[PDB]
Amino acid sequence: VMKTVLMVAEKPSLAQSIAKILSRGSLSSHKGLNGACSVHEYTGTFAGQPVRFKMTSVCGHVMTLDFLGKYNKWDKVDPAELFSQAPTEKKEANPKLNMVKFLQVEGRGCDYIVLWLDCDKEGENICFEVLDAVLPVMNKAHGGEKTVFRARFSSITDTDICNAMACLGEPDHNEALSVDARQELDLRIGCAFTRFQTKYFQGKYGDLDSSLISFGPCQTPTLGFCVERHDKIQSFKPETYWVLQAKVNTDKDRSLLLDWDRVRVFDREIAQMFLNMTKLEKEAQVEATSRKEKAKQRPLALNTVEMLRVASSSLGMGPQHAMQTAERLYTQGYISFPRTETTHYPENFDLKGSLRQQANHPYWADTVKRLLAEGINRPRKGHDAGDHPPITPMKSATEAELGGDAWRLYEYITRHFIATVSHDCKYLQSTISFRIGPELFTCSGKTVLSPGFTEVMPWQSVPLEESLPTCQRGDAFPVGEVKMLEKQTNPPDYLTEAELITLMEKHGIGTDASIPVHINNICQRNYVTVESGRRLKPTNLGIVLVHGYYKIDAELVLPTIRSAVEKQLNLIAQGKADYRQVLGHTLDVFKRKFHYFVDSIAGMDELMEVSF
Amino acid sequence: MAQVAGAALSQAGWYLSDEGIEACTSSPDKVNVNDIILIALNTDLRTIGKKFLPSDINSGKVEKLEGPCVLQIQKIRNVAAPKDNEESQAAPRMLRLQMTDGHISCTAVEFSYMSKISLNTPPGTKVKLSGIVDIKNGFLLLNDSNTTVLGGEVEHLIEKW
RNA sequence: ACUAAAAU
Ligand SMILES: [Mn+2]
Ligand SMILES: [Mn+2]
Repeated sequence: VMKTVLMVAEKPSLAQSIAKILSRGSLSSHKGLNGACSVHEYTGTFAGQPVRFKMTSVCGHVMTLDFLGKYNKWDKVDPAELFSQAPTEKKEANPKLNMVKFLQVEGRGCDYIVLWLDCDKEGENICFEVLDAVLPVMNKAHGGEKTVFRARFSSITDTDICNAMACLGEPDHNEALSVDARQELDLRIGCAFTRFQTKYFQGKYGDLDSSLISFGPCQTPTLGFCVERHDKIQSFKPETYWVLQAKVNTDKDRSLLLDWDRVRVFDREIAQMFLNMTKLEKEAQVEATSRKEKAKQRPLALNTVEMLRVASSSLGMGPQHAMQTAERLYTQGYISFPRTETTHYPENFDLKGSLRQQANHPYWADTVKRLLAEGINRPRKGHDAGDHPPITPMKSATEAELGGDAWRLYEYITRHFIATVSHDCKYLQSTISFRIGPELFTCSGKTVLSPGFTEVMPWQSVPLEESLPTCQRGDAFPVGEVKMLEKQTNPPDYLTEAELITLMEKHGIGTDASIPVHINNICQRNYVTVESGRRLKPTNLGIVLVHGYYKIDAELVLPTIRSAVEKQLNLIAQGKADYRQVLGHTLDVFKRKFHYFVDSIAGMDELMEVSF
Repeated sequence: MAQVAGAALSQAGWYLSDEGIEACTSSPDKVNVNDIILIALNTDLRTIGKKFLPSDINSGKVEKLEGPCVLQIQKIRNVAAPKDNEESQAAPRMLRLQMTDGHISCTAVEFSYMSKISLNTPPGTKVKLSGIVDIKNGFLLLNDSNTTVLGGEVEHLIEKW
């Protein structure tokens, strides 16, 4: 009687793909108790012996952390005791999917478990929740033989999956502890501060009766970024600067506008001196004729952050709307996983096949055919985070199929994919240096020689401008007029969604799957408003909250604190510290901060008294 | 001890007064020309020296400045960058020096990059002008050829932040 | 009715 090996994946699609690859096409499908996760059975060999294989799915986190008992009711608790007094338990996530019962009825007699879960911290946490759900119901492992395995993989290619199955390992318990510590920290701090603020403000100001004033280790800095930008806008004093432009003529027809090397003179008298020192001259000489070949460099692979940035900038989508559209595309099978964190293609990827699947679309059929004929250019080397393969098209589509926003996102994704395997845009930049009196001027222009990926991303295109005249050193030209232009320093504008996403990526605030959620949350809590151009304008609520936080304890808003706490969490993820020690040493610090905040709330009170 | 010392100061470039020269530490039978200069680089020209620039440099009538002179820097501002970011890569550096002989203030503008005067140069630093120096409107053109920084600290605070 | 992340 052969044994059974139970394999678990983070997604039904991932489980189906892995089971198909490892089955060599011999797969049997059944539907489980939940109705979404499926069970795939196939015969094979695991440890030098015949054995059945039962591959199944877990839809994300099995369990979610929450307070147990009365402490989940706001009217019968003091938020101050949410820190070191309220017990916390992992109850469930999506209880309509009886995931614990499904795992128990699937692993009733399984002798081995192989965790084909995502290779990240959240993946390891679900590994251990699957383990403490299935290990009680597995058959006893007599002897020293190991009964738990983990598979490390990045791509869903045949040979990658096969070799990952060949070389198996053991789960890391410290990473699960790191995730659990992060969850406890976030839950306790956020729920304590939000409960206090909501119960306080709703009791004094009537205009916030139905509002939810929420504080969090990831949305408060997000609001702080926009509030800081608004502060810069409101505290900007324009300055007046003068620029000299000289217009020369060469071929009796073309007039060249010459730019000043000593640009942006900020003193009227100095600018007038330069004008009086130049305009009395009717001849300009040529000194430098630089004709240098350069190349505009092709894009990397598409990660979720870049996709959200481009969707917010050019496609006119919100981050959450873009995430929903990408998820719909992925479920329908047109796009790869849209929550990827990697800009590097796998070393073993069917780039040629993916391009060949796009060889019958009128927008880029010619470009794809020429690229396949001349051979693809190797994609740029990027960063391999070991999370997921980058967002790539997987099936052909047309406006008649998707329609609207889904079609636009698919078009951008496939154009980016064609561009990342195309040639660089080679352009010659010609600069001519002129001497007028004792002062210098320069004229620069660009002429394309090989459009490259410009053919498939027309918008990353070098502008078409007339080539600079062929004048060598010592040639004299007549200058029509030299004029001084008065200009003012424009004020910066409110943060765009792309810039906010860039700032969140830079400062470590949020993740690949939480940036749209955080932006939508700060928009929905009426902290910021989305104006024209996807600009985030802070509201009076956001301004008063962030300014009062600065007055009381700015360390609750500063972006660096999330990174510092993450560093102390990796301290125990690497085993160099203790889970309980770090948990307590952060909780007590934040408890002292919360008590100081409660004792010093008069700052925000008097700051909000004027504006409600 | 007086006339020959004044001749030495004139040859060096300084055009102080007799009271200022005797104010610069000149211990009898001790030091003649080096230590007086050494302390002059560290003492206020406004309180020590005599006028030698023309009457109306800023007016515009003056077209050239002749003779090797020495002046005191009072303020240095980057006129190619805004006040909020006094240092920036948007425009080439261009410093609007304010210079004094102790009686009359004048303004100097830098054409060529001068790796001897920066925004970190302390006020009171002495600049020696050599040869003919052009003035265009009210501004003295300064380059690497006609300017030499002689250093010096005149006991001035930070005057910043 | 919170905080943060995984999932369709
Ligand atoms: Mn995952
Ligand atoms: Mn991630």
